[PDB]
This record gives sequence, C-alpha cells and structure tokens, in this order.
Amino acid sequence: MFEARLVQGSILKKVLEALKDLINEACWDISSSGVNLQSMDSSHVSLVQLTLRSEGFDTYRCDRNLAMGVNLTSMSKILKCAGNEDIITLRAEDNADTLALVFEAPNEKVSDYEMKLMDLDVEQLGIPEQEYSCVVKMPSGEFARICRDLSHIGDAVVISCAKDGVKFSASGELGNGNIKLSQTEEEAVTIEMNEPVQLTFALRYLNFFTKATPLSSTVTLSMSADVPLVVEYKIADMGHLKYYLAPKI
Amino acid sequence: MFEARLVQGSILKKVLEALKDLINEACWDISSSGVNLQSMDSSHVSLVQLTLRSEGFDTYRCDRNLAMGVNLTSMSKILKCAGNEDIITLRAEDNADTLALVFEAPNQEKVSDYEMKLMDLDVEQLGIPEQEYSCVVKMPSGEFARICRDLSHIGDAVVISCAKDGVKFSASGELGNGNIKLSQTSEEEAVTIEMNEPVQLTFALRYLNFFTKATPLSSTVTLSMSADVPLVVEYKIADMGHLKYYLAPKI
Amino acid sequence: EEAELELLRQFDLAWQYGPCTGITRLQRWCRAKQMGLEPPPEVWQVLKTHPGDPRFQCSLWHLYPL
Amino acid sequence: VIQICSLGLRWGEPEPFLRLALTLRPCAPILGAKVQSYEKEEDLLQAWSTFIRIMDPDVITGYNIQNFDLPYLISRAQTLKVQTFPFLGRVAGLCSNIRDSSFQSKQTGRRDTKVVSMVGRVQMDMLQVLLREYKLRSYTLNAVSFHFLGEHSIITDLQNGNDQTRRRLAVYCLKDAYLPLRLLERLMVLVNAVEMARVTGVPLSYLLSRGQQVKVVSQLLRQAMHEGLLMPVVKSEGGEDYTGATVIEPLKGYYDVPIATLDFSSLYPSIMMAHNLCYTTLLRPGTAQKLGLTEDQFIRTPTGDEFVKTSVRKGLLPQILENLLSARKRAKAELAKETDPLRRQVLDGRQLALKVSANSVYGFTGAQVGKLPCLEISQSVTGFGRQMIEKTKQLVESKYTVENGYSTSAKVVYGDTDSVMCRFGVSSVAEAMALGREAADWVSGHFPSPIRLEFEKVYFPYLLISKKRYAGLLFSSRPDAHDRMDCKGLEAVRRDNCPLVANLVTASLRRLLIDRDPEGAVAHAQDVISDLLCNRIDISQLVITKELTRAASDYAGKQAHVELAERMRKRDPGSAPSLGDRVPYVIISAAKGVAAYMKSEDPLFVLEHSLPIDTQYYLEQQLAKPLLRIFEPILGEGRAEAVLLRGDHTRCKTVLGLLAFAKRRNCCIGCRTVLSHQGAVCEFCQPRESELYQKEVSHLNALEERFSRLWTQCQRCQGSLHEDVICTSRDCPIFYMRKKVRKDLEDQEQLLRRFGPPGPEAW
DNA sequence: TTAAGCAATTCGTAATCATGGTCATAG
DNA sequence: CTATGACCATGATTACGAATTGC
Ligand SMILES: Cc1cn([C@H]2C[C@H](O)[C@@H](COP(=O)(O)OP(=O)(O)OP(=O)(O)O)O2)c(=O)[nH]c1=O
Ligand code: SF4
Ligand SMILES: [Zn+2]
Repeated sequence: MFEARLVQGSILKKVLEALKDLINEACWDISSSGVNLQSMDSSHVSLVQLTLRSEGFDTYRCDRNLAMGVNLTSMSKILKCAGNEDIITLRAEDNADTLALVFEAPNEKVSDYEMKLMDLDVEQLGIPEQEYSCVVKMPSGEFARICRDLSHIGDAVVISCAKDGVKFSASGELGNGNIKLSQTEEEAVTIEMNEPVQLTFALRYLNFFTKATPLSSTVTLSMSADVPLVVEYKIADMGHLKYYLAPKI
Repeated sequence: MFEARLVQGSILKKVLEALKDLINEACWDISSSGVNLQSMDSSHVSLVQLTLRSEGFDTYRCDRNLAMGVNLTSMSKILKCAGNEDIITLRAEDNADTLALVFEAPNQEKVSDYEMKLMDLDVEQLGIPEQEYSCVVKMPSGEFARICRDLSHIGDAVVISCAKDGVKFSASGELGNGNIKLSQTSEEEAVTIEMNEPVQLTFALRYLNFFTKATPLSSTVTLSMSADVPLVVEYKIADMGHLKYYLAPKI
Repeated sequence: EEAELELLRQFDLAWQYGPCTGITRLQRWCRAKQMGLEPPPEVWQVLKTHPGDPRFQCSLWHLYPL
Repeated sequence: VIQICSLGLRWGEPEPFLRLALTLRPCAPILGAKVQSYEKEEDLLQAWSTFIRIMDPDVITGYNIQNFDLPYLISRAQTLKVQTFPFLGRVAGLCSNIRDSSFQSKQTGRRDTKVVSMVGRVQMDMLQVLLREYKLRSYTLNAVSFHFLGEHSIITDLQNGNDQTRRRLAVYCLKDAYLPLRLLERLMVLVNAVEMARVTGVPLSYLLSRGQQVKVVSQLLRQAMHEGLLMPVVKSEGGEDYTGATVIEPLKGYYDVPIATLDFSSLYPSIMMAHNLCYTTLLRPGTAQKLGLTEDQFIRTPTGDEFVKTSVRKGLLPQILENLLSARKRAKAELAKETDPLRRQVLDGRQLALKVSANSVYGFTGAQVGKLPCLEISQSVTGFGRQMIEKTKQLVESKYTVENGYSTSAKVVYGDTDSVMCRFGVSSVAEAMALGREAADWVSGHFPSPIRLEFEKVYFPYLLISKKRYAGLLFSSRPDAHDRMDCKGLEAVRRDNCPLVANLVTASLRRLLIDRDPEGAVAHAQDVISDLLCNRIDISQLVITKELTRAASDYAGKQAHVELAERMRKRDPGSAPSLGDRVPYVIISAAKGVAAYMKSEDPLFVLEHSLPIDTQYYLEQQLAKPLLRIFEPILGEGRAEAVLLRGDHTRCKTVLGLLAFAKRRNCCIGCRTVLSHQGAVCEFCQPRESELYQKEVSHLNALEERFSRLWTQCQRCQGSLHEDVICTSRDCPIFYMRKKVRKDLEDQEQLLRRFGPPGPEAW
C-alpha cells in the first residue's frame, strides 16, 4: 500500500503545469526513496527528469516498489479542482490500477477523487554524469523574457559564453540582436567558465522549458562541448527538475 | 552620422503603438531641427505630422538631412522587446541603409542592440493649410477616449455641434439616437471650449478610435476644428514636441 | 586503393564461391576454403593489411533493405 | 543504354514467333531467344534500327514507351553522333521528332504527353489505355499485374560484373518486355478497338488521342449526307446552367423486410427516341404561327418547347441512337453465354463502352463549350425524366394497397432519377419477387415504346445511410440464394482513405449482414483498435494516395500531397510526381497541430529513416467517424457510447539526437520496476517465475513460425532456390513485412537470455 | 487549335467570435 | 495591500475549396 501526505499542494500544481503540454503519458516509479520520473517528449527530442525526495513528504508510507501509468491531461484537470492552500494526500493500493487523491482545506470542506490508471509499455532512459564547463546561474524572469523576445525574430538562438559574461544572439527576416550579461543575491548572474562556449538551439523547445517559472527564482544553465544543454531547477527541500536538449550540428 | 539618445524613452513605444494600426509605412525626415514625419493615411482621409525638436532630446549629433522610410509594424514588433524605463538610442550611417537601435537599461545590466534594414520610398506629400479654427477644445485624453468609445457602441459616424455653452456629440444607430453634452468646467483635468462662432460637422467615429490610440501620449488632448476643414487632434508630447493627426472632413 | 576495390567487387559476384549477401566477406572466404573450392590468395591479402573498415570488410549490398 | 529486348508475334497465333535480346557486353546464352553482343553503343542502336526496318511491324506496344523509352533513344542517338538512327518510319526519306501535347477533360482530367512521329506504324502504350479506361489505386506494372494476373543502382553492378549476371539481367528484361503482350491479348483491348472504329467510323489513331466529340460529329455527318442538309457553326461564350436530375427523399435506416428495385433501361436515349427530339425538328416559337394545327403535328415539353410529331419528320439523333442501341444489345446477347468470370467482366466492359457512347450522344447537346449546342433539348430531356419518375412513385404506392385486395399498402423508401426501391411488406423473397415482376410489367404499359420498366433485384436486409450511400444483399433468383453484397458509395469503394479503414468497413458489414452478430462485430472493431494502439499494424494498411491535378487549384489552398510532391529529395531531383499521377504518403506524429500538411512523408523515406506513426490521428480522424456512420442506425446513441466504451476498455493499452545517449535501464518482467542488476525477475515476484518463463516462450514460438513462412515465399516468387532475393517492390505487402519480423525476433530472443542458458554448449 | 453533362457528400484550413488567467494600477 | 477592468492567450463556429463517386 502507498500513502503520501504533503502540506504544500501548490508545489504539486506547479510541477503538473510544467509538463502537461510537452508530455501526454508517463510512468511514475514509486519507490522507498521518493517519487522519481524520467520521460522523453512526444517529438523524441528532449528529456525530462523529476525527483521528489522521500523526506520532504511530511507523511510517507510505501510498502513495495510500484509503477503507475498516468495520462497527464486528466491528472492536470483534476489538480485544478484544488485551491492553492490545500493539503494533498495520495492513496494507492498495491493490487489496483486506480489512484485516490484527497484534498484537505485548511479551514469544513474535504474533497476526494478516484482516477483510472493505464498500463503502458514504455522504456526508461537516463543520463551519465559529466562536468559541464560553462555554469550559469541567472534570474528566471530575465531568461523567460529573453527567449520570448528573441522568438519573434527567428527560430534559432546562439549562446555565447565568454569570460565576464554570456551573450545570446538571434537573427531573422526583420534583423538580428544580442543581449549581454556580465559578472558583478539571487538577481545576480553568477558565471563560472573554464572553456568558452558557442552553440545553437531552437526556440520552441526553450519556450517550452520556460513554462515552469513559478517553481523557483533562479535557473541554472550548464553547457559543455557538443553535449545536450542542461536546464536545471531546484525545489526547496523536495528535489529538482531537469530538462535536456541536444545542440544542432 | 546620426546618433541620438532618449532617457524617458517610453514615448517612442507609445507613438509607434498609436502609429502602426493607422498606416503601414512612414517617411522619416531627420533634419537638424530633429525628427519629423509627415505622412498620409492609407484610405486617403487622414494624416500624421510628428515633430520632435532637438531641445526635447538629451544628446544629439546630426550631420545630414536624412530622408528615410520605415516599415512600421515590424519596427513596432522590435520595439515590443524593450521596457519603458529603458533608454532608447538610435544610430545611423548615411551610407549604411540600416537602423541600429540600442536599448540601454536603467540598471545598465541588460543591453540590447537591434538592427532593421531599409526599404526605398517615394511617398506623396501635401502641405496642410494654416487658418482659423473656430473651436479649440482642451480635454483630458482618457475621458475623450471613454466618450468616443461609449459612442462606438451606438453607431458608426458622429455628428458634432460646437457652440458657446456646451458641445454636442450626437450619433444615430441601429438602436436609435443618442447624444452627450459637455461644458467648460469652472491643469490636466480642466477643459476649455474656446469658441467664436458655432458650427456643425460630420466626422467618422472609427477614425476617432484610431486617433485616441494616443490616449496616454500627453497631459491633455486638443481638438481643433472649423468649417469644412481637417480636424486636427493634438497630443503635446511633453517637453519634446507634438503629434498632430489631421482628418479631412466628410460630406 | 581504387584497384583493390574492384577485386573485392569481383570476388563478391563469382557464383562458384556461394550466394553471399547476408554474411561478412572473410567468413565467405573461409567457408570456401574449408570446402576448398579455389579461394584465391589475393582477396585474403587485402583483408589483412587493413583494420575494421566497413568498405573492405562488408558485402556490396550491406546497405539496401533486402 | 545497355540492353534492348524485343518480342514479336503474328495476330491470331497463341505464342510469339520472335524473341530477341541485344546487349552491350558479352553475355551467356538463353534457351528460346537469340543473343547478340557489341562492344560499343553505336552498333547497338544501329542494329536495333536495322531490325526494326527489316521485320517491319504493324503495331508497336509497350509500357510507358512514349514518355520514357523512345525520346531517351532519340536523345542518346543525337548525343553520340549516329546519323542513321531516327528514320524509324515507313517513308524512306523522313526522320522522326519529339513533340509535346496536352489533353484535358472533366471525365479523365488533364494529362501531358510527348509524341514521336512514325508514319505507317501505329502506337499503343498500354499505360495510356489503362489510365483512360480504368479507375484504380496504383498504376504501376506490378500493381496492375497483381490486380489482373497475380504477381537502378543494383543493375549498374549487375552490368559491371560477369556474364551470368548479365544473363540474369537479360532474363529480367525479357520478362518485363513480355508482360504487356499478355495484358493486351487477355483484356480484349485490340478487338474492342477495331469494333469501336467500325461502329463509329473514325480511324484507329483517334481512339488514343481524342475524346467523344469527333465520333459523334462523324456519325452525324454520315447520317446528314443521305437527306441533303448542311451543318451550321454556332459558338457562344457562354450560356447558363440548367436543372439536372431529381432525387427522392429517403426514409433513412436499417430495413429487414425485402425491398424490390424497379428501374428504366436506357432512359435518356429512349426519351430522345420516342418523343422525336432532334436539331432538325426543333420548332422555333414563331413558325408554328399562324398555322393552328397542334394535335398530332407537334407536342409540348415541361420546359416549354414545341416539337414536331413523327408524321412530318424523322430526326437524325433517333437513328444514330438506334444503331448504337442495337450494337450494345448484340454485345449483351453475346455476353449471356460465357462461364469464365474475367471474360464475363471484359464483355461487361465492352457493353459499358457502348452505353457510354450512347449517353455521350445526349451529353453532346448540352456542352456550351463544344461544337454545336442546343440546351433546349437537354432541358426537355431532364424534364421528361423528372415527370416520369414521380409518375412511377405515385403509381406504385397508389395501386397495391389494403383496400385493393392486396396484403399491405406499400411505401417507397428511395428513388434516384432512374430507379425506385419500393418496400412491399412481405418477408418471403419468393412473394416479393413475384409482386415486383408484376409491378414492373404493369407500370411499363403507360408509355410510348421503347420505354420499359424492369425488375432488377431484391435486397434483404437493407441499409440506407444518406443520399448516394447505401448497402444491401443481392438476390437474383430464389434458388440461387444470394450473390454478394452491394456497397453503393460507402467507405469501401473510394480511394481517398487507408486500406485499414476500407477493410474494417467490409468486415463489419460482413459480420453484421451475413451472420447478424453484432457482438463479433464489436469484438472485431475492438481488436483492430487494440492492435492499432499496441503498434502491430503493417504500414501497407496506413498508406494514403491522392491525385496531383492542375497546379493552380493546388496553389489556391495548402494540401498534404502537394506539399510532399513539391518538396524534392536530396537524393533525386529528377524523379518526382508530375501532373496527373497519384502521390502516396503516410502521416507521422509531431506537435504541429495546426497543419496535417506538415506531418506527411514518403513511405520509402519513413521506411529507411524509421519515423514514428501518429496513432491518435489514425484513431480519431481516419477510423472513428465512418464507424459512427455505420453502427448507429441499428441502435440508439448508447451505441456511440458502446463503441466509445469498447474503445475505452481498449484505449488504456498503448505501446511506446538525444536518442543515442541511452542508459538502457532494465526492468522486472512481472511488475515493471526499474532496478539495479540484470536478473529478469523482481524480488517480490521471484517465486512466480516458472509461469513467467512459460509466458513469452509461446510468443517466441509464434514469431519463429512467422519468419519462415515469409522468407521462403520470396524464393518462390523470385523463381530460384539457390541465389539471393532482390525485390524491393513497394506495392508488395511481402516487402517491409519481412523486415520487421527480423527485429521482433531480435528483441524477443534477447529478452529470454535474461534467464540463464538451459545447459552447457562446449562439451 | 482543343475539351460529353449535373447532383451530392465528405474533410481540412484559415478566419471569426467567445471566454478565462494574469496584471497593473488607482483606492 | 487590495478591486476593477484592460490585456493576452486558447478554444468553438462558420465558410469555402478540393476530391471523388452516383445517376
Ligand atoms: C452513367 C450515366 C448516366 N446518365 C444518365 C442517362 C441515363 O439515361 C440515366 C440513367 O443512368 P444509368 O442507369 O447508369 O444508365 P442507363 O439507364 O441509360 O442504362 P442501363 O439501365 O442499361 O444501365 O442517367 C448520363 O447522362 N451519363 C452517364 O455517364
Ligand atoms: S517482397 Fe518477396 S513476395 Fe513480395 S513481391 Fe518481392 S519477392 Fe515477391
Ligand atoms: Zn517485480
């Protein structure tokens, strides 16, 4: 039997609105170490990796390692029938294919939904750990506006990481432009560099990646030679959320 | 070598937001008096005169009487990529047919440097007459936009009656007749209907909605009319110069 | 080279060594040698002075979805 | 040009008499044919020109010889400076030349061809004969040879090799050059061309270049010299349309009591015959006046004209039509004594052609862009048609009623401009057939002659969906119990869809109309949808084809096949669809939902590059709505919920740059839990392991049985058991169904090596 | 210089119109 | 720190052309 209880349902709603546009189906690997997920997008281009560690759930209980198959659209429709202050508990059997969600208001009103799961035949992939050599820590709002503003011109963007700062350039039929950023708490842009980087990535994927902006304040961008650019977010004493995207050749 | 700066630079966003829905192109006449723009409309009913004196700018270098042409809506789409506190800088070479826009930040950390290419222009140009305008009205711009939009949901074209005591904005429509009356109020919210001789005219209310696109563009709006002549709506671009929209009248 | 690439293309279509479009080139050379039909000692002496190159050590149609 | 291969016969003898093959390197002998070899191409082209002068043939055939073969030979002879090649004709001092031509009509569309000049000799490309007469799905030689009989870079290394490879190449080329002869003699092409030229009076070259106007001009002139009239020249751009045919409003649904069909045979030519309508007897509005003789000198039509009775004149179009009608009657009288099925349908093709000729006589009159239009006549024709069919419906529903001694008052359920489907009430097919024959013969006695109504069939049961969409089961006699189904208009006879959908509609109507079991039908549709979502459906069943017409209408609005065609390939900007052909494509999955014209791809490109398939596109856009047409009328709207719930129990079973950076996480075979180490079973589901090994070895066993049935079928379709298979035929289901079982077996063999080996192997 | 007709149903794309989530600023 | 409507974004309805088949 699985049963979790978490006091901040807002974190759950932000993570479920991170993913309902890029992914349609997923498999939750429920374990005794937390709730962990890997998936590819529908276009077979980008990777998502989500970790909610076991401690941050304020009442955890998991008997046996599970694997649930969830249609993310119906779940995203269910988690918007819960206000931003409620307390969310998850209830599952180890013999069943149907999940229970109970939302507890902090005042006379409690709500409970049952959702039918599906069996899927997906394959789970991962990533190996290497040292990306350009390490940027920047504000998330500026990154959202930079991607959204370059988007109207053309579709590719070149990232140009040099010593004092980074520089993003983009072209198109109505011209071109760049934006600089320089080394100078969370409104700073901390830039670690060993080897300089210049690479090209398409904008539709980046404007998908900047959908999960209310999860934190800062965003971490990691680059290296010829590897997929990593976009990383941290969720406070809960875990993290990573997107992965490959460069153009 | 043209190189000019504007610190309170939100006004350029504000003018080209009220420029692009009217007309698709503009004839930018850069003189040593500054930045000017006379241009007709597309429907052969109206006209825009923008004047930007040099004394309304900050830092200035003009070496040429440049006469260029801008496709407006792509320039507006580029101007949508900078905030309103951000400093607007323009750079131009008299041989390199491009515009180099430089958006400085007030905290100076985000730098933008955009470039729009040029296209040739052979635009028509007519001169406005100077005359006596029998009714000049100073009004709040927001109240004026509110009133003409309140009339937009009745009918299509407006009839105006300009006289001594009150001014009469009347209209018909598919639901019947309506009219609102105004009077003088005994610095920005003050009104004044300066009048010599009362008149009646017909104008297009949809072009008043087009002209009220410059609602946040001044302290007060000025409405100047006389008999059978283009109405000039005036938005005094504060400390800078002024934008005047002419509307040739109806018959 | 460019003369060694026609000797192998000639070894690959001689019908007296076998019907070979599913296997490697050196496997067919040793299959004929076991039965000892008559493999020639020159289609061996270019499969030794090369490493694992896919344009020497592969049959002619090792693309081609047949 | 490296090989030319030729077959030749005298007409009337059941085998050829000449079989020649001319190659460009030394070759190996073939039993039954002569083989000559040359060291240069100039000798090869000269040798072929001398052979074609000396044998001196009457007719030249082939397959795509006009647009590929002859201009390739002519251009290749021009490049190599051989002066004596292009004299192929009969006149001794004349050389041949390539010249473009176009044809267009609303009946066959528009096609652009080259022609090459040969005086004396006649050309019959069989491709153009197929493209003009037949409406098929693909027009490749493999596809029509399967439909009627039953079957570039490799060649360059079969020719740069040895002489047994060249002998294999020559046997392949001779089989190619032999297939169109067999098609020409089997389909009764030339006998029907000779009979068409004898009945119409036009030459034998006009039946491959022209339309249906020169023939009716010819017959009208040949009938005009016998009374001394001259034809005028009227030309107008342009008149208006007139009102066409009536359709009766249905009583839609599912019927299970027999309906009998009564129709008129040769309707419009007999209207034109039996009311004396012609150019030469059309009475102008004034020339009746001031004569007052109305009775039995002229008649009046529902559109309004007046036409002279036959006691004053005989028209010219009645006589031409009467000759064509007797020719078709003789063809049917000959067809009524055949026993072979393909022969029965080719005599049906002959009589169909003569009925099309007789109806195009009437359609000549209304063509305002033409040579002689008289829209007054056309309006009189369709007015008489409407009047007679409503007369039929009133009469049939009015006479046989409960008060008139009969059993039940009948009620007409449908009628479409020549036929009437009356529902009688009895559920015995013998009594329905008896009353229907009585009704047809009764109603026919209210007309001039040759106007006759006839019984044609009894449908039992019946399924009426809309206008021009229905289905039923066919009775010809009673002790001849049933013949087949009839599918008028539905999703099984159109070519704009997938084979999967047309097959599902045919199988559903089979299980639903023959066995009357809706539960097997639901289980069938469930299995089709389940096997769709589980990714075990062949890509032959997913191919869509559309015709690439004139380029400006496809400029006017963005389509999928136009986008695929105009997008060239990197490999070949010299082989691409042209105007008039068919483009095949499949739809792959992506995230551009605004446009289904951004997700289309060539079947061979998605074969070699392995792109996924959009199963939701095929589920909600191809399959779902035809099924909701068919399955609803037998039940309510709980049937829409029944099939969308059948889906719902079966929709929950779906099978699944950066792709190279895999981690390949192993998973438990029992409960799908990713874990460290390579063992197959999970620690909680470890005991139940003999049953989990038992399960899936019966799957490996069934994949092994499918590998062997397929990869030895290619050996029997190829001919040889000792040499390699090379056949990438895109119209064969065999190809790319033999490619995926290798990978299924590759995957299922490696899943069972998770378990140890069942013994040692080095002993 | 060259070409037989009309009736009807189905599906896809762009454009028109309705409605909610953020947000921005006046109270 | 908190109401109000103006602003952006996403989904439902209509229109028309193209394709193909039945009489
Ligand atoms: C098929 C077809 C029919 N029609 C008109 C003429 C026909 O008189 C009318 C009836 O269509 P059909 O029933 O198809 O043809 P038919 O009645 O003349 O001959 P039969 O009964 O022996 O099959 O439809 C045309 O004008 N052009 C055509 O191509
Ligand atoms: S793939 Fe095999 S069965 Fe299919 S056509 Fe080719 S040789 Fe024949
Ligand atoms: Zn397990």
